[PDB]
Amino acid sequence: VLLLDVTPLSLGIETMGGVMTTLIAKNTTIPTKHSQVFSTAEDNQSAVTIHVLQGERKRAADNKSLGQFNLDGINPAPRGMPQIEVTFDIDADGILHVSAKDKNSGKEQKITIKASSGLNEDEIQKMVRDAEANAEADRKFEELVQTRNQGDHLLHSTRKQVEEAGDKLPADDKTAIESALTALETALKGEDKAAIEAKMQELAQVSQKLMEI
Amino acid sequence: RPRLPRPRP
Repeated sequence: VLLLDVTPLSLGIETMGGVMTTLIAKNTTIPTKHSQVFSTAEDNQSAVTIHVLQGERKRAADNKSLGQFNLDGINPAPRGMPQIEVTFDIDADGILHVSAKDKNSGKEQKITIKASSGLNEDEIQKMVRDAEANAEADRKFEELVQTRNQGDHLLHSTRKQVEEAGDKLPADDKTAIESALTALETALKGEDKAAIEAKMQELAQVSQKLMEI
Repeated sequence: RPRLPRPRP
């Protein structure tokens, strides 16, 4: 064949830290269908937002918003435990169906996005050029968000370890941990990946007695 | 006077 229908830009959803996670890559032939399992960002999260995006940028805010919906009734559980299956199905007429189902509760929500939605030919060309020109910066943003999320994992696992340790953890150790947690918290608001990792390293240095407990 | 970039080539 010398011609066929494609979806012209990547389609995905916003994930933790303001990043776009792709479900359907740009130039995929249509009809097409793809599913991916997601989980919750925070402990005890009972609702999630499915924000549908079109584009090639790593920052969710830089892509074209197609629509959004909420999925609630998720049993409050530790972060990473819920299994939220997100499906993107584009039919032969370019109609996009997005659904999200929580595997444990069976709760499901969906949206239909018309084929005419999104960016036009000139905006598609500008999106491709802008993604290309900002490739290094978008990579750096993605690396920062991963570090910010890992930074949060170390902050989360340390705090769980401290509460479990209780009275057994000495005062000198606990005070050094509390201050190092604050320094990490502050660096996380910044955009310097190395500064975050350094505050993570400083925390781990004062948590040696905590890891033993 | 702030300066403006040219359109992406």
